[PDB]
Amino acid sequence: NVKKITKQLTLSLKNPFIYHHVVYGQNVLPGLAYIDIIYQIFREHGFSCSELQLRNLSIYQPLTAEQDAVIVLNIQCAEKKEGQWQITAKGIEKRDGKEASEEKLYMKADMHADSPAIFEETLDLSQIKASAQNVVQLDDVYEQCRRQELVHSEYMKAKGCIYEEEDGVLLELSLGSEAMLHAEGFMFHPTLIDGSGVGANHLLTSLLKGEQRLYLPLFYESFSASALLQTDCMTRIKRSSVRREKELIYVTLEFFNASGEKVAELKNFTSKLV
Repeated sequence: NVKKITKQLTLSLKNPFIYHHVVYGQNVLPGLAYIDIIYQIFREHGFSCSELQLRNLSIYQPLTAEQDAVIVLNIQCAEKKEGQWQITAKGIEKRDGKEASEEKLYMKADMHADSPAIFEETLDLSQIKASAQNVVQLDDVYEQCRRQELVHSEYMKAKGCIYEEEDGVLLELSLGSEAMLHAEGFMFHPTLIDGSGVGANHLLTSLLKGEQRLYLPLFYESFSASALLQTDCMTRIKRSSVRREKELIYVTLEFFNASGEKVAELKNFTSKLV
């Protein structure tokens, strides 16, 4: 029924992800929020998350807003071949200040309607905790972010802790009380997904060789999901998936429900040094 889907978003400091996510003092839509954005759009046209695979998402620049400026973000999904959409998100900044500015490319991606997303992997969660060598509370990791001038507050700060071992990390993530109140309308909650990125970056620390400049999202190879991630998740990051190559870091995020079943994966989440 759809060949061309468009959605216009008005992004400003009224948006709680932008207001509560500050990078080198600028309010920024977390790049990991695009997953929710895109899956909302297809859902509105009848697609279940399990029908789709998001592929080759690229971020061209951060989506930033200051003061009262509004970014009017036009998302077009165009069905190039059957079950294959090219997505582009381009925005114009409206203010006063000075009125509408020139159109900028923020993100592009592909969405494939082929293939149902199914996962067989399960985990014995308690076991994994019991075998943990150290537990890091997540507030302490957000403490470190703030020292590197990345500041999540309130709605944007996940709750939980990181279970560390030689082989990887397990992130026990849930919404804070303010975001929890509104979790029901999300598909892949940006706080859960961003928090998982923050956990990944904590496992990358040794490979970072003391570097303090932030790494922002650049590229996602794929995202696939058999169920929504709304209130909580268990995220595993395997050391074998994480690497640094000069200016670029790579990780693979595996999402599990509270019962331990694998329900999503972000493969080769790539970020780039600022």
